[PDB]
Amino acid sequence: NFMLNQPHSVSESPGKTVTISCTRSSGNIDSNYVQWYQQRPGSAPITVIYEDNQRPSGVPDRFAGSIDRSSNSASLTISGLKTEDEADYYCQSYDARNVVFGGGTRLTVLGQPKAAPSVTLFPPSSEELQANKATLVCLISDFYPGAVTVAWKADSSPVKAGVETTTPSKQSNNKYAASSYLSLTPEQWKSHKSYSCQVTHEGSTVEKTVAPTEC
Amino acid sequence: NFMLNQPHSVSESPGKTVTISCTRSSGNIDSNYVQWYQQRPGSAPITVIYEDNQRPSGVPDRFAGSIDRSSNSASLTISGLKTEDEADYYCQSYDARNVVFGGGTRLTVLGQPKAAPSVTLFPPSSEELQANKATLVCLISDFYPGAVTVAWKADSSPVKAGVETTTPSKQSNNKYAASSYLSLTPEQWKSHKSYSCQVTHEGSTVEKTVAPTEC
Ligand SMILES: CCN(CC)c1ccc2c(C)c(CCOC(=O)NCc3cccc(-c4cnc[nH]4)c3)c(=O)oc2c1
Repeated sequence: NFMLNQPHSVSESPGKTVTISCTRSSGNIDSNYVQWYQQRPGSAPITVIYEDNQRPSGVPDRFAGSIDRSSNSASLTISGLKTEDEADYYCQSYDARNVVFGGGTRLTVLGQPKAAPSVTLFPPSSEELQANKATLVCLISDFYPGAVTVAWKADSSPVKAGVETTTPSKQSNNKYAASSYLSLTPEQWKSHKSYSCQVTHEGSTVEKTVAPTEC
Repeated sequence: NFMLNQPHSVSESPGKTVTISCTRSSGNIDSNYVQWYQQRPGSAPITVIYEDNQRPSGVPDRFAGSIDRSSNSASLTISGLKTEDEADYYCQSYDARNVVFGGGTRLTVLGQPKAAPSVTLFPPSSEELQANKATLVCLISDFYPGAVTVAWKADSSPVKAGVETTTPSKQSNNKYAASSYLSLTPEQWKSHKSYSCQVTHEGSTVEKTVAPTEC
C-alpha cells in the first residue's frame, strides 16, 4: 500500500507542451505498469496511456507516457495543447497485490491571465463563541486558474478533522472564490497558541495565522 | 475495442435497494474482471468493488457486485440506500489493448429533508485592517436544498455594491456550504454603527449583525 504523488495542478496556453509527474513513494517505478486516465469536467474517465507508454487507438500522438528510473517517477507529456485537453489526469500502478492511484492533477488550458488568490483568515466571532463554536474561516478570492489546495495547522501540526472547503466558483469579476472553514470547539481554539490556513495555487503557497491573543 | 453501457441516471428513496447494470458490447463479461468506482463531484473517485465482487476495507457491506453471464452484464447493488450514496458510479474492465470505463450512472437519493443554514458573520480581522482592507465574510453551512439568497445592510439600509456570494457546494455531510463576502474600505466599516448579513432559505430568513470593536 505505497503512494503515487502528483502535482495538484498545471496550466499552459493553447499549442504549448505540459508535463504531469507521478512519483512512486516506497517501491521501484519500473517494477510495475503505470496507466493515465483523463476526466473532463462532467465526463467519464478515458484511458490515454496504459503500460507506461502505450496509447489506446483513437488517442493522438500528442499524448506520451514515460518512466524516469533515477527519479522513480512516471510522466504524461501533452504537446500541442488544445482546449479539449482541459481535465483531471490520474496516474495508477500496482504492488504484489495492491492497486494505488495518484490524487489527480487539474490541467487548465489558460482562458484568461493567471491571478494569485487574496487570502484572509478570520478568528472566531464573539457571537459563535457564546454558541460553543470556534469555527475559523479562510476566504480565498480573485484567483485563476480555479484550482487551489488548502491545509490547516494547529500550532504547527497538520489538522485532519473539521476541515471543509467549497468548490471554487466564478464571481462577478470572472475570477474564482472559495472558503475553507475549520469547525473548532472553543476549548480546542483556546488550547493552542495559533491556527494557520495554507493556500497553494499554481505551486505557490501562502500562509495566514490567527491566535486567541492578538491585541 | 468493446464498450461498457450503464444507465445515465437512476433514482431511489432511502432504505430501498438500487441496482446499476454495466453491459459489455462485445466479448464475454466473464473474460475480464469488473471494478466499480464511486465519485462525489469536486472529489477524486473511490474503489467500491474490485474483481467483480470484492469490497475494499472501509466500503460498507451494503455495496455488492455481481456478474450475469447470460445478459452479458455486471451489476452494482446498493441495499439500505443512504443519502451519502448520492454520487456518480463507473464500471471498468480490460481489453488487454485498453482499460475501458462505462459512461457513468448518476444516482439520486430521493426525499432528502430540508435543513436550515447555520450562519456566522465575521467582522474585519486586525491584520487585513492593517493592510487597509475591511472585508466581512458571512459563512453559510449545513443547508438543504442547495439554494440561498443573501442581502447585506449598512446600519439599516441596503448594501448595493461590493457583495459576492459563492455557488453552494455539497460538503462531506451531504449538505451545502457557501460564503458571502462584502469588500469594504476601512473608512466604510468605521463610518457605520454595524453591518448585517441576511440569509433566506425556503422562506425563512436568518439575520446576523457585527459592529466595529474597540481594540
Ligand atoms: C478517474 C480515474 N479513476 C478511475 C475511476 C480514479 C482516480 C483516482 C482514484 C483514487 C485517488 C482512489 C483512492 C486511492 O485508491 C487507491 O490507491 N487504490 C484503490 C483500491 C483499493 C483497494 C483495492 C483496489 C483494487 C482494484 N483492483 C484490485 N484492487 C483499489 C481510488 O480508489 O480510485 C481512484 C480512481
